[PDB]
Amino acid sequence: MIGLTHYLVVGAILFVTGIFGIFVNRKNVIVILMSIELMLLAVNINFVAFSTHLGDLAGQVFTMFVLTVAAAEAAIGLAILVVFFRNRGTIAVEDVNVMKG
Amino acid sequence: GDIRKNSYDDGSMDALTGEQSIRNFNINFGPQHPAAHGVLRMVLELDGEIVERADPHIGLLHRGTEKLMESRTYLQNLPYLDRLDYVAPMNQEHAWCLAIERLTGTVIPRRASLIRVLYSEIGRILNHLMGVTTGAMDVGALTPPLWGFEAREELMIFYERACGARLHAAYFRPGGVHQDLPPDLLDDIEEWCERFPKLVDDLDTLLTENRIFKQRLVDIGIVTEADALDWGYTGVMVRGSGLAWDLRRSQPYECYDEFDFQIPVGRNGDCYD
Amino acid sequence: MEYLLQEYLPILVFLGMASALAIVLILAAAVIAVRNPDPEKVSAYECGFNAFDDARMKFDVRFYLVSILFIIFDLEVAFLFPWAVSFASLSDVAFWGMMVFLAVLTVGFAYEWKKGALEWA
Amino acid sequence: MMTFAFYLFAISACVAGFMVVIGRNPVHSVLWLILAFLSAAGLFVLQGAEFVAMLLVVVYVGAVAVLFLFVVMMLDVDFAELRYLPLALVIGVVLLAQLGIAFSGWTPSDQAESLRAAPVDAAVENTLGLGLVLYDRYVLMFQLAGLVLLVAMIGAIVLTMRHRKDVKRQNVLEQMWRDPAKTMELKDVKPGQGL
Amino acid sequence: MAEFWASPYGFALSMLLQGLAVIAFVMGSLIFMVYGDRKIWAAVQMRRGPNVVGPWGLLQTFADALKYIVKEIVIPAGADKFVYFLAPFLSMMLALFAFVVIPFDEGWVMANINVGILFIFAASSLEVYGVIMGGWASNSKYPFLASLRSAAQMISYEVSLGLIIIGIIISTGSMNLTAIVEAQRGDYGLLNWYWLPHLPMVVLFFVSALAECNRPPFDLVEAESELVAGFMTEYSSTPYLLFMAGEYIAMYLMCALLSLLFFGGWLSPVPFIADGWWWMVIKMWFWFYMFAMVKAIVPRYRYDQLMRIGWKVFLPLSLGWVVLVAILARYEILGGFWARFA
Amino acid sequence: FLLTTTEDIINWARNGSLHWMTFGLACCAVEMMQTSMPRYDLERFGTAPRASPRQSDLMIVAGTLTNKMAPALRKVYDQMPEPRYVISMGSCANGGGYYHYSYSVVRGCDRIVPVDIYVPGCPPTAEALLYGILQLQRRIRRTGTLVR
Amino acid sequence: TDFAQRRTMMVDTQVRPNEVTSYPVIEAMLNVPREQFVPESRRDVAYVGNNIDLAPGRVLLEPRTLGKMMDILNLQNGDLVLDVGCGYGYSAAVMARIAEAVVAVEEDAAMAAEAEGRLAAQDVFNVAVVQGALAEGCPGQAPYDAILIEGAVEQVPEALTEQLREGGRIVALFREGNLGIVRLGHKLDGRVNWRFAFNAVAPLLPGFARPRGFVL
Ligand code: SF4
Ligand SMILES: [Ca+2]
Repeated sequence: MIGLTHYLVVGAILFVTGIFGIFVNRKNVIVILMSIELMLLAVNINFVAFSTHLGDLAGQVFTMFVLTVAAAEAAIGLAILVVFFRNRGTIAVEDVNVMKG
Repeated sequence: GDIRKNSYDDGSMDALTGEQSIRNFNINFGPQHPAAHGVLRMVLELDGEIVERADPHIGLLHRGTEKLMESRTYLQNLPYLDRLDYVAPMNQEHAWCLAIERLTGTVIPRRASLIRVLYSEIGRILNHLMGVTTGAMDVGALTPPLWGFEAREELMIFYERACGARLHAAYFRPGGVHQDLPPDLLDDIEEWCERFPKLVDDLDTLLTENRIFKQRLVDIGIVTEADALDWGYTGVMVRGSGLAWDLRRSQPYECYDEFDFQIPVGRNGDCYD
Repeated sequence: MEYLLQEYLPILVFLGMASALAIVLILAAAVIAVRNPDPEKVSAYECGFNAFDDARMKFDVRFYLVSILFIIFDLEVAFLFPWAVSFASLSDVAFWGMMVFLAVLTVGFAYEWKKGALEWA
Repeated sequence: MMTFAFYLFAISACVAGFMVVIGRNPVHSVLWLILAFLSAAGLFVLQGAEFVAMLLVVVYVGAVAVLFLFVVMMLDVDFAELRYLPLALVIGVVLLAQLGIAFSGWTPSDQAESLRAAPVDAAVENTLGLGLVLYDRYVLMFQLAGLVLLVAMIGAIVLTMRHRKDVKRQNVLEQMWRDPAKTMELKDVKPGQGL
Repeated sequence: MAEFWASPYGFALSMLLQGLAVIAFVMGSLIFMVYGDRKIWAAVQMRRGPNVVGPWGLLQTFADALKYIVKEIVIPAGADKFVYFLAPFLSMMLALFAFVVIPFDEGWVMANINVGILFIFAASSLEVYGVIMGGWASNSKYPFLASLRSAAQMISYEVSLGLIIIGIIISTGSMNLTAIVEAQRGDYGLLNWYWLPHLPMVVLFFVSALAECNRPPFDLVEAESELVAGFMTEYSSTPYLLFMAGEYIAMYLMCALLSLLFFGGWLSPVPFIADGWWWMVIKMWFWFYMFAMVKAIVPRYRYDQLMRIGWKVFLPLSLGWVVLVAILARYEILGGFWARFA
Repeated sequence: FLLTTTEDIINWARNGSLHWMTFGLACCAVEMMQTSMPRYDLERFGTAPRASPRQSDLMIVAGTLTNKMAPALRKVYDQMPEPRYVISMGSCANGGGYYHYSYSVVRGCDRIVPVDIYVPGCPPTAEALLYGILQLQRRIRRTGTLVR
Repeated sequence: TDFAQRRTMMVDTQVRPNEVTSYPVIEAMLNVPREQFVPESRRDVAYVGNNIDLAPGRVLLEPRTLGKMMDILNLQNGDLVLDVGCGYGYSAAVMARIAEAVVAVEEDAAMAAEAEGRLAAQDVFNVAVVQGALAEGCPGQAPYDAILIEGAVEQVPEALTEQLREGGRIVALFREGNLGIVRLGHKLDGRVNWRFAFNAVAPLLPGFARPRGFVL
């Protein structure tokens, strides 16, 4: 029998996977952008799961706005990555390192 | 005249553009390529599909014609001319005959002169039908070649009825033309001429004012008078730029003086003109 | 839920069926046709001459900016589908709120167009 | 069965998500990512949130394709041969375990039912239900979302826009205005006459 | 048999039989679509087209299909082998899969879902991945160039595709495909169909459909004269057959959508003839005939010029139409000519 | 019987769907093109052009094969999946023709690829080529198997 | 003269299209000035697609021949290479940018001395020019990972192929009348096994002819 806990567990796994992708990636900033999308997908699973099991539409409304910000974030994330690639010639995570101390 | 290092309107210089270009996008365009005419190996350097360098490799159809000609008599060499610009073979035969006739100081009969003009203009239509309608096929129009090559088929039959060959006539000879035309052939050429403008209208209706056709040709390949003189341009390559140069008028040969025709010229010197 | 069973289970069933049909068609030649590979046959095609390189090099995408704007415009249109479905029940605020939303969209679109962002780099 | 449908989508999403972040091939990551979004859409349908299930696929099919464009635009020069992973896996496992313990005892507040702003109606289809609240009760958020999207439009253009000034360009409307009657004309060239 | 058809098994067999009916119709029509496509070009081209393989060439597609089944599969040495075989599979599978929600008559639909329009959009757009992944996975330059053009094509026709049909949803009040057809029922035959109140969007949808199907004037991912065969250059035998099958199935889906959204689906153009699946099929094949005629008469755009059409022509026009239709529907101008909802 | 009638079906499908690579070298290609034009309409036999060798069953060597071109012709032939058939069209491809004694010409395309049919002429007429293609179909019917 | 443009054009049109894919070779040929390694009288024709004559019977090989010759040797960063008949040292300079070190053997004291001067003037330091007979090689610094012979041969003497490491590669242009075949050899179990690589022509090196006497 599938209850709320089943969906929350899936959400937690995707969320930790997406967080994990950010702080283990070294070679590509686009894959970090993919991990951020995994992290936000996990959030929507929570909101949809809570919404349907409570019988409330707010969580589904919240999901639509999370998608809006996810789209805006991807657009800006790719734009910032474009200007970095032009200035550095690479998009490796290990190359975003000039400033330190 | 070198765009390999990209130049941007904001003056930006990318880090990679600074490095020396060792790993470029080079592609073999031909020989086995529908737009390459079978024997063109053009090496293209592309930058986001912008052509930055084009390096035609030719000779894939070099057959040593000029060497082979040195061990043959003048008559034995006449068929070699057919096979150079083989879309319109008798037009190429004409230069060989004219050169021999000039050196030998020979005058060809009047009827042979008229026949040479007749079949030279058949060749011009044979070529322009091929050029225009396969050019349309190069920009994606499937139908124009089918209509045009039906008219070519009829003209190739006029070739065969004059000499017995549809393409490589070997019909113009030093001293005139090999054989006289049957009277019924002249009737059929006249009948074909009455229909032909209708096909030209149909091709014009399909293509000339089509917006897609215009967007594929207008302002493409612009040639100025100065460009024409850089590269030895002749024919439509100069007339499209507005230079009313045509050897049939500027340096008349055969009996073209007594014919009535006009020279079309373009104003913009692009693919559309 | 009945709606799930009556309407969505057939989608899942047909997804498997269409997949089986496509897979069987690939396996038909894999099992019947003669296989005779050799180094020249399996080399990359570049019109009769060897390729200069493979297709794993950087390539400038001159429509990159339009593709970023494609992502944004995708979300804008998404907000219209629930509005269009609910059109009969919309209140005055719900109706004119969308008009304001679409007006803000058009200001962004007019900014892109005037800037030149719709012309390829 | 619902149990089979859940685990098909649940295992597909979780496995796909893992493959996105640990795989070495960025194009393979792109294809794993779209599988994760499709699997999550399957879960959304099972719960009766069909509109956001379908909206999610529509949005991320296009968005993931754009990601593929940037992967090949900025493809690394070492594709053929493309850390503290042990410690990282330990912190990830610890975080996942903590979340699992918190979800073991999950129970909503006893007031949660009475506080619902948009209670779901069995007789109303999901898309109609969302449309009844999205544009009236949440109208302020709806308008702010439009500005969030506008900021992305301005930012992307501000940050990146540039045009090559060394390539040949055509104005399409000027191409379509070219009059054949004006651009070509016949000339009466007399014999012997050059330019 | 009553004791049977009510069980899980009789329920399971019913779905499988319904699924075979869709595959039979779509694949059976594929025999005559490829034939009919070629016959139409030939007729416009003063020639016959296939006329020897079977009577009047009617068995030509069987010969073509069989030829590929006994043709060798060549796998490029440098290709990404899993993605190489996934690309043709997705191309054919997803195009066929979209037909699960297509209704052909009253109650003749495998899945009657509330979001049928969005599901169509989801499945058709995911089908493009077959072209993008097929070109890239081959690992050769011509398929690689076509792969980028395919991504460009998606960005060109999808930005306004949703807006083009939003008007029909406003008038109907539903995304259910059957509901859209019922909204076009009335006492004036074809004058109740949506082609009339949404005449501009019929043109915009048809053109967008051509681009979505990689059909001329938007056959840019193959583009023989520029790219040899585009994304299919390195594909042979049945994997290549699947790409062609998917191209025609996707075309057939657009013919269904054109007829459902704008020409009343299975409704009769005249009151005195009955409604039924025959009207749906007649309209589908008229629109296929339009697909074939266009291929015979138009040249090819540059793919940057296709993007101009989508963003600077279709996007402003479709957006303007949605606003106009909303005002006309909101105020019931012309007595609800644009407001068909109850 | 089963196997002979199976081969007959295979030979029927292969003859009725004989796709040829878009490959023309010289003035034999002009007549090859006329064979596909309305007067003859080669495609009405199911014999349609294909731009890519991966989708081609038939190569028509239509024109002179030079030494510089010979490796390119061999390569695209090697990239045809099997079965693959070759028609030699015209004197140059058949034996070198008018350029037989040249320093830069292959004296017959059968020095590079195996040939199934030779079509004589310089050029063969569009009808002569159509006859040659139908002789290839007779050859396949006579000797065709699953291998070729 | 803008020799840089001529050098780039030579690589683009004479090396890249001739199945030379090794980017180390393309990088090296884009950087080593060919005109600095030809006699002064040949400086303006340094980038022509033909063999340059250095001395009677000796040439600087055509760019296509050298590009393909180096591309198939497949030189590694840790390789020690024997370049037989280095002439003025152009080939040694190109290989020096890829291999660890090069031993360049030249037989004409005039060219050997010029090779040292020109190699130094280009700041090439992993190339040693050793003066002596070409057919002998340089057995003092053997074994070598790769051997490049820069002129046509009829036979490669055993003494020369013994200086090749097991698993080493030797590339030589063989002459059979008017026909020239570049072959690539691999040392296996002590025997060098030769295979066809491509067709190219050059004059015969002195000392590599075959024994040809009376035949009835
Ligand atoms: S055989 Fe004759 S017609 Fe054919 S290519 Fe050779 S010269 Fe031209
Ligand atoms: Ca550049």
